[PDB]
Amino acid sequence: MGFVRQIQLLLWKNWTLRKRQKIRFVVELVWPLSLFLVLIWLRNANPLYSHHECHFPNKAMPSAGMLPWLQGIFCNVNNPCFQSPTPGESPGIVSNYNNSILARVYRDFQELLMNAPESQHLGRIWTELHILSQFMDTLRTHPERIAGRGIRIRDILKDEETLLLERFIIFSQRRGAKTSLSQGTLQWLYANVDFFKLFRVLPTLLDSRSQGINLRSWGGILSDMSPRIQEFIHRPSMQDLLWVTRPLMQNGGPETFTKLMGILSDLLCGYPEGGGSRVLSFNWYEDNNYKAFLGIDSTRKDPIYSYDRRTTSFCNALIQSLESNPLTKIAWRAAKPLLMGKILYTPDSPAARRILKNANSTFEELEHVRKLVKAWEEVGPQIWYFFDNSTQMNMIRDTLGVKDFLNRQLGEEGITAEAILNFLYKGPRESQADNFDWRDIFNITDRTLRLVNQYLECLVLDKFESYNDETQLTQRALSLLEENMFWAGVVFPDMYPWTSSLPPHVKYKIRMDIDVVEKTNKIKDRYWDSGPRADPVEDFRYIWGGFAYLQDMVEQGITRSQVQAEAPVGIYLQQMPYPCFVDDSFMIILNRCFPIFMVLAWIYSVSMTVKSIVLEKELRLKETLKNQGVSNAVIWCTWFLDSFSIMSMSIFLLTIFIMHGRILHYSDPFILFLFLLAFSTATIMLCFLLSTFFSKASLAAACSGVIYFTLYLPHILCFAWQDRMTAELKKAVSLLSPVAFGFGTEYLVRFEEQGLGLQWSNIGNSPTEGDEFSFLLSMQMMLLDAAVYGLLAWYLDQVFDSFFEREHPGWVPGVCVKNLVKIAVDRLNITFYENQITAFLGHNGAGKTTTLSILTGLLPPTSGTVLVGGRDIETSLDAVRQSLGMCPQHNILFHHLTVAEHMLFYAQLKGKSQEEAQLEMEAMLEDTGLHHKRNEEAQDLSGGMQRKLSVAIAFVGDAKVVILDEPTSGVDPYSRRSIWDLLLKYRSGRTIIMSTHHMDEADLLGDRIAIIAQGRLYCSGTPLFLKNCFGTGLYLTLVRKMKQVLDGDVNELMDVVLHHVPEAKLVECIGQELIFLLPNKNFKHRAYASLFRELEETLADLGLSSFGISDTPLEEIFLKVTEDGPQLNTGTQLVLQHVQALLVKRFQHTIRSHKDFLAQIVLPATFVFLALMLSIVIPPFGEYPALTLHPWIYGQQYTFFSMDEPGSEQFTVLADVLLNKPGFGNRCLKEGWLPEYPCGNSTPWKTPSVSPNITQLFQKQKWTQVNPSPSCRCSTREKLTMLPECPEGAGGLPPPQRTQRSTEILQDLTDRNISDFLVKTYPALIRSSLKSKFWVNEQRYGGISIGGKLPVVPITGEALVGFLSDLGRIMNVSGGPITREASKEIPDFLKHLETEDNIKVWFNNKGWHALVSFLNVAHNAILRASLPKDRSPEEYGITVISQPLNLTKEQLSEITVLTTSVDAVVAICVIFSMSFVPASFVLYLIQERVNKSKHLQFISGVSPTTYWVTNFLWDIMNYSVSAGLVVGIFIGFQKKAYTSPENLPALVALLLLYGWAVIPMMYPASFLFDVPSTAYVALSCANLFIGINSSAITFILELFENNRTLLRFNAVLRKLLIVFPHFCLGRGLIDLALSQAVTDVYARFGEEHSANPFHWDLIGKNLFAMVVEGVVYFLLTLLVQRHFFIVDEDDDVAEERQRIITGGNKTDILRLHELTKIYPGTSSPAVDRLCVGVRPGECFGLLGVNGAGKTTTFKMLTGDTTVTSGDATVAGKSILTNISEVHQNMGYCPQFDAIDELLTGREHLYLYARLRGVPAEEIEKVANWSIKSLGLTVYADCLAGTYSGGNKRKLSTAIALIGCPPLVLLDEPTTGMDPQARRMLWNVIVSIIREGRAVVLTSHSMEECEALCTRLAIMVKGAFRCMGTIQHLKSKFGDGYIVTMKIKLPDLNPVEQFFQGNFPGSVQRERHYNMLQFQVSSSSLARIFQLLLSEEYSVTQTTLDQVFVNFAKQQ
Ligand SMILES: *[C@@H]1O[C@H](CO)[C@@H](O)[C@H](O)[C@H]1NC(C)=O
Ligand SMILES: *[C@@H]1O[C@H](CO)[C@@H](O)[C@H](O)[C@H]1NC(C)=O
Repeated sequence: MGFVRQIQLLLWKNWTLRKRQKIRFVVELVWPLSLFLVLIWLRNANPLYSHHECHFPNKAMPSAGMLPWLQGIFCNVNNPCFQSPTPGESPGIVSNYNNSILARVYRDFQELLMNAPESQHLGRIWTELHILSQFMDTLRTHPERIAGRGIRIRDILKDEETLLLERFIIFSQRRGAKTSLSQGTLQWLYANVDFFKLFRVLPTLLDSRSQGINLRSWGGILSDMSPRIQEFIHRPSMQDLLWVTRPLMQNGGPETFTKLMGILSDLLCGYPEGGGSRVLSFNWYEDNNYKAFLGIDSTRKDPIYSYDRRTTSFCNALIQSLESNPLTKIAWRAAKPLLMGKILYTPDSPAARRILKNANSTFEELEHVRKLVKAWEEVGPQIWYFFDNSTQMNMIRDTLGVKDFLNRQLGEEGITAEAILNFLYKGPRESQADNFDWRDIFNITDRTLRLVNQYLECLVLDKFESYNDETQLTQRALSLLEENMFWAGVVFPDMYPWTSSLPPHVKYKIRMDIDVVEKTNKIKDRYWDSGPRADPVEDFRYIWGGFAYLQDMVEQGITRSQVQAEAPVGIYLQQMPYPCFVDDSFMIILNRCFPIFMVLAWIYSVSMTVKSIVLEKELRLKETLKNQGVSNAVIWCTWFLDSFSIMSMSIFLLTIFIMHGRILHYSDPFILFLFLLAFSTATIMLCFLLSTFFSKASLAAACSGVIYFTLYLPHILCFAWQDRMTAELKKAVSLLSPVAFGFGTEYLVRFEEQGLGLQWSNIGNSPTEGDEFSFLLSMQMMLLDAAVYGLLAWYLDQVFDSFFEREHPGWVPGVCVKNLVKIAVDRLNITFYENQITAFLGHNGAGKTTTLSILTGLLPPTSGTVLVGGRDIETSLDAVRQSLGMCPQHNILFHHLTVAEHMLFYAQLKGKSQEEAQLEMEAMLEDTGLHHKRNEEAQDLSGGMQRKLSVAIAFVGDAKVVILDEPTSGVDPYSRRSIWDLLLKYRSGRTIIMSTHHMDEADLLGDRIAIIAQGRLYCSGTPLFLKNCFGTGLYLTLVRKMKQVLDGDVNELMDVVLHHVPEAKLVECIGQELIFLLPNKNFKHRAYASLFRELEETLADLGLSSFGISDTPLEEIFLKVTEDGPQLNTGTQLVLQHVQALLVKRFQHTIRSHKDFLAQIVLPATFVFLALMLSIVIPPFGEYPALTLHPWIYGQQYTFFSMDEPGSEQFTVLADVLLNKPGFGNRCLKEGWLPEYPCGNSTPWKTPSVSPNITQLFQKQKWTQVNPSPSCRCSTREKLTMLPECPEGAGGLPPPQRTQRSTEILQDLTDRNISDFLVKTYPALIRSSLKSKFWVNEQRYGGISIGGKLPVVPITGEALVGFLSDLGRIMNVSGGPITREASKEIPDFLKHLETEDNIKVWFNNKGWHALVSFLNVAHNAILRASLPKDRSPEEYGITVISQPLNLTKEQLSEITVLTTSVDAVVAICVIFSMSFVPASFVLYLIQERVNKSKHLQFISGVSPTTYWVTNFLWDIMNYSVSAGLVVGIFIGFQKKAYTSPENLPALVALLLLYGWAVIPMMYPASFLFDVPSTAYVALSCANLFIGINSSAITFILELFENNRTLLRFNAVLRKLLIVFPHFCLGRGLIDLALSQAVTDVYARFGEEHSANPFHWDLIGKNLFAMVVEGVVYFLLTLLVQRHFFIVDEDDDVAEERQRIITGGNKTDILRLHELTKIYPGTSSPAVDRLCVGVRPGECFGLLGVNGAGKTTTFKMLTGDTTVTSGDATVAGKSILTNISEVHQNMGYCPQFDAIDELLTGREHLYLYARLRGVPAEEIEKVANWSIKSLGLTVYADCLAGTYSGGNKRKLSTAIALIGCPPLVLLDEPTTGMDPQARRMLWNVIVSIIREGRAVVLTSHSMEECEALCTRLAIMVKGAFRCMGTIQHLKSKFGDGYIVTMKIKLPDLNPVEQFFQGNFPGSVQRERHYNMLQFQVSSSSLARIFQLLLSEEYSVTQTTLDQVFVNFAKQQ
């Protein structure tokens, strides 16, 4: 035998079959690639974002002064990222602003001019210049000497002597004023007293009032200070200042608002490397925008514009020109509520007033500036006056500057001084001379300072308004907020309007709207992003929204109201640094789309494999191969390798595209191949399992892809609960292989993120930190699911005188049976011989099927043995199957396999090599007469030659024994002979056994016969022996002609046979016939011989046409051995009878069917229920929670601290109330604070332990201060990692730790670099905190750093007004009323600009509320660090709450969109669920359109209108029940908008009209589908493609308020899609929810809205469109159905001329003139002209040559198809105009069975009785009679459809015979009836004809058509070739008189010679041993010339089927 040869063979056939398909083959290799191209377009549409490190500057809170606060607002607007650590994140520094040119200028100034060891002596000059021009230069009132007065006084006095003088005066002074040394002394009675003082030209002795003199103590320093000043101007700092300020003054310089900001930035900020980078965000889905990516613009409407009361005419023009200008319009929107907003402080009481008094320092300090600027309006004119008309300016430097000694002093002056210009630019008034450098420096300062003055008064700086309850606050809040003038509103909940003293725990709320606050639902991003979260606009709403500034101000006030410390500390916020990173947005969609695409790419290749496996099992092609000797395992193992080699060829291309398409960049392309392979191997063994469920191929092909897809959906639910999925639930759910695929895909993507592939090294491990489910478990569980599926499918497949005769010794008995019994076969003993055909009879299986089974070898015997060549089968079960051939009743052929391939396959399977197999095939193709069309497909053969091939296969190889049962069943009489030729040819050397039931076939061929009576041989022998063993006489037939009234005179007919009358005579006389019956017995050759002889010449005299003399039928010899006009309803009553017959017909079918009760009821309810249940997992959003802000709302976490600046006081207690008992924050109060977060117990400081490798690394190696512990590898060029690699080189050693009794873990970072420790240990934290990528917590959120100081301004307060007042007094100003108050606050104004001793807090922006949670901790420790030393600071605290401000009807205009978008999906679920019932109603119509049941209804007369009307009527009422169940489920869920006393009518009407309008829509789909399953799965997809893409597009398309073409599309689709009801139901179920939302936001605040449905605005036009299209479609289905609905032979002449020219019907029933049926056109009509006529009492035959075209005659006669101008009439009317009047006078028995397989036998009769007549009380008796006539009473109540094989045919012949029609059409009314059953039908069909009712018959056999027909007509390609009776036609178109005789040691020499009398014939036909067949002539002379023989004899007439072969022979 073989085991590896069968496999080669089966592989060959399967490979050859999977080549003639060529459209499954192409799809199975192209569809996956067309599915993975989109996944490459998505790779290229989602690029990659990387960035370097980020170090961020810090932000000062108001408590850190005002100058740092405002400078930090302006400098850090964009929050820059700096790549290199900022100067403010150092241990002792906080400032962060060197390198501003305005600080370097100051440093240079203070360095070289000030602190001048050289001079430092301008103090002397100032003291002298002030002591003179304050005391002496005035002299206005004080008294003096002779030479003393205010302005001009002389000295001359005290002279008693009377008075060259001009010469003396000129010598005294040289052009000198009152404001020389010796010349007059040597020229000298005047030198006695008149020279009282020698005070000569020496310049310093005049002011000797009290004490003082100094002359050249001015120039010695005035020439000192020059070169240093010049050098200072030559420093680079002043160079840069002057350079930068060159624009910004020249001509429209500041216009670009990037030059201006650039100048200001380089001047005030100092930031390096360009400024910074501005990291971005890219999320939009944590914020629910849905219009950030969609392109819509998202702005609130700009607020109301109203002129205000008491602001200004400038502060109303600006607010408008700056707001309605669509270029700024947004910055202003954000900045306005801060600088003109307003703050509201509900609990108006003394204590809150004190808090808000102390919380007000910032605005006070900020109006101290407006006063100082208003003072210029007063001091301006005074400076003007002093510099224009003064006694000290133009009277000391313009009226002077001596000018002669002054000129001499100027001669030694500097280079560029210009005393002339120093006089022109020092008092020129009435000049208008011009530069001018004098007044263009003063009018400019006015123009630029009064402008600032009139800008600064727009700011509102009094903004605390009180109230008394929260409701009034909220009312004023929305009133202001619609104007854009609202800051927060503060609420002190636990105090009363009479409270006076503060409790030692104060809490408050900040209530702001939601656009400037973080949402209080979420506290994290749901999906982790790998980015710093440092975007200035979306990620910092607690800063530009002003929440943090107000929080700081109020906490400072609360502290200051109960501590009285008078030593402040400010707060700086610092953001923690972040490492390098890459952000890939593909890895989000890869992780979700890879498994979907992979599962969806095999969805077709799975179904087309279950299809093949089940189909070849449905054609019984598997039990054939199992009988032939093939084990089941080989079958499966070949199926596996068939399916495997196409998966394995598509995988090879998937790998290439995935790798080289850059979907995966670096991942070892061999492991991915070997990973997809396991999925394919599990999939195939799933197909093996799925096949063992189904029994019909078409159903499996549809239900299998659906199961494959459904099995994957658990991964959706396992992609949410990633948290509570342990290791075991991964090891257990992963038995479903498609989820084990996704569980490995996630590790694939997680590895690809890290910069690593899989690389054969990490697949066994996991990056998920000890989750013990590696990547290998996925592979190793798919390769286990395969084994489980295979080994479950295998088992589940398994579970499902004498009578015998003398036998010549010259015969070799090949097969011999020796008493085999089984329990059936009682003492059976027969021998089948060598070359001989044996016809093995027996009724059905009483001894035939059982015995043939053993002879074949299937089953063993019970008692006896069998020999095949002398060797029992039970002993040689295998090698005996070498000779046994066999063929079963059905065909054994493979579709798509050519004929020669069949011969080769079945030759080689028996055991042969290709050589001999090919040789034998070539011999067989020549012996079989199929050498032509040898390479044709096994289908598409004629159908008789399919049987010819199926019986030629049983002979293949060397078959010594052939068993074949009914080889010729069901082929036309011309193909039976073609088959018989084969058997008569291969008969030569092998035995053949031939079970059959055709009785003539057992005789025309067959050499022995055996009859199995009741389990035993009851006869045997040759046919002649059997005829003689029973021996009844001859059958003389006599046929009379006509001249109607033909003939019929038995008087002269019986008289002729009365002379030799034997025994029984006339046995029949049917119309124009005269059958007889006579014995043979006692030879009497002369007697008989003389009869025929004499009759021959005396024939034409009597009137007969001819005569025959047949023997005894073989069927009659086997038959006796086995076990032997009511009136009709019509009219409206008839129609009211039809409409009640059909309803009962459908009702009785639905009760008994349960596969209806599924798709009619169960599925709708379950699917809508699931939709609803997954619709309410979302609650009806309230307003917003409170969310007390404290740092434990995050999980376990690490905090830190850092005592910078130690030893100092107030910091060693601030560092202790923060670590020790009171702890961080506020959780541990002695009393309360949220008894949900408990307090525990602390542990001592404990440094962790370190690997020795590290400790060796640090002390041995030499590090630095700028380069501590080693760096981290960043993304290079092709190894882009998500986060850097970071070796065992973190910040350094682990620092001390602890566990605060809060349960946090703080670590002490004192004396260490923090921005090195934090950037390098972050990845090692979030690698252990990742592993899910949802709701990660990061374990580190903040820490404090106590210390930092910025150097404050050095000059004190009063020391500045002391100087300013003196400067004023020296120049006559004296200020006024405003100035004397602007100088009041100047000593307190300078202590509030900076703080000098202040802390900083570090925050991690990846947790949303973590800024204001640690700001509170800081402000909470500052309180406890300063309260008096006997109050136990464990009790004090402050807590902040948030609570946003109620939404405003436009905020909700988007929560509505986000809320109704789930109801827009429940609507699609409802449509998809309800579109199952109408698709179930259509499968029934398809089932009746095929199998011709509908046509059968129509023939009886059901007038298609009433058929369709009754179907629609039943379908509506059947659908109403499911609709009512859906209404019940909505009422149960009690939802609003659908089940409310005004939404029930809308919902119910909307549900009912849907079915009403959609049922008639899908009726036309019943005319173009012929397989129910394909129709179901092609309607369930249209009712989805039209359900989604019509209900959703309008919804999505309404959210575009612009483009003016999107609305153009929307408003016209909403009118163009109203043609079909899926739209009319989607736009109804969505609108009934939108209206509810809109009428439910109103009821939130007062507004009333009571809109109703049924109003044509929402659901009126829908309910109209449904009613109209529920009728137009129905009329369409009433029309799509209305479109559907020479010479001749010498015996055809009589029928030609009977009714054409004579006209002779006058009583006939089927006048049927020349009818012709021409197709559109091929050559000629299939039916040509034909004339026939049927009399009342005879059965027409109408045989017809097969294929020539006969069925078309019945099609025309039954109205099935259309005639081409014929003429056919029935008894009273015609066939062309009154067809409904001729379809009640005829039955019709279809060739194929047309019965509903769910009712029963009896109610088919009930139905068809009702469909025609039979009033109500007679149906009972009519149906009773019909059941017993045909013999059905045993089975008459057992669901036709279980009826075996002939009860169906009996039923069809019963219902065709109901009532009493005068015409009956029978089409092959006996097909699978055993030979006893046929008689019980033929008797009936003769009983009718005896009554005068005609019958037209048709059959493939020539037996029945000979048994009960009275005339025939053979049809050939034309019309006719004969008419007349049987006997009349045998002779007129045949020959015959076969003669047989046994030669009584026999020899056959003398017989041939003695046939000397009979030469014209004698073809001899046979001779085995002594039997002699012969065809003599037809003169019946043999009967007289046989009485001198030489034993037995016989002379029969040729059979009727010999005539048919003769007619069909020529064609
Ligand atoms: C501005 O200053 C100039 C001095 O250059 C003076 O003449 C003039 O009156 C001032 N006012 C105006 C409006 O120019
Ligand atoms: C801290 O409290 C007590 C101290 O008496 C200690 O025994 C206990 O184990 C610690 N933890 C808790 C939760 O009490």
